[PDB]
Amino acid sequence: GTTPNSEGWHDGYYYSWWSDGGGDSTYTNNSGGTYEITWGNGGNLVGGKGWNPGLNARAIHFTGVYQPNGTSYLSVYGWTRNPLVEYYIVENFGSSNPSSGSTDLGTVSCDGSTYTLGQSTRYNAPSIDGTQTFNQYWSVRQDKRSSGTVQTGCHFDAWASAGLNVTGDHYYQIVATEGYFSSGYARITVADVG
Repeated sequence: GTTPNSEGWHDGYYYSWWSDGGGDSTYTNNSGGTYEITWGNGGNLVGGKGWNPGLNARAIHFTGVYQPNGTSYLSVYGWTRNPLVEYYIVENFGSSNPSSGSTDLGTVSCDGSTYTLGQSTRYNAPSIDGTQTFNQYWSVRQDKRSSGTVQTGCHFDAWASAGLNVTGDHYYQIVATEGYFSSGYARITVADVG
C-alpha cells in the first residue's frame, strides 16, 4: 500500500518523498532527524530528511542502516534555481554507479576519500519546476560508507574549480535514499554539525 508523495516539515527538518507508484513501499518520518524506507521491486523512488534552504557549505552528519538488494544510492541531494541544477554527493551505492553516464571532471579529496566528479544534462524531464532542462552535478565517493560527516563546501568548491556554476538560489538539501527497480531497506538519521 504505497505511501503517497509528500514534502514539507517534520520535527524541525525538511523532508521530501516521491515514487513513480510502481513499487510497493512505505516511507515513515521518525523522531527528530530520522526517517525509514522499506521498498519492493517495480519502480523508482527517492526520499529523505534535511534542510530548506540548502547552503553551499553545510557540515552534515548521517548514520544508520542501509541495505539495498540492487540499484540504489545514499547521497546528499538537492537543487538550485538560476541556474537549475540537481546535485548529488554520493556516499554509498548498490550494483551500479549512478554517475556512469556523465562527463568526467576529475577527482577531489574530501572527508577521507577521493571522490570522482561529473556533469550531465537532462532535457525536458521531471524536475522541481515541472518538465524542464537542467544540469546534474555529481561527486561520487570511492570508499563507500554508511555513516560519517560530509562537508558540502569541499564538493561545491571542487565543482566551481571545474568550471561549473554554484551561485544558484538553493531549494532543499537532504540526505536521500533512492531505489531503482530493486528492493531494499534503510533507516537513516541526519544532523547539522556545523
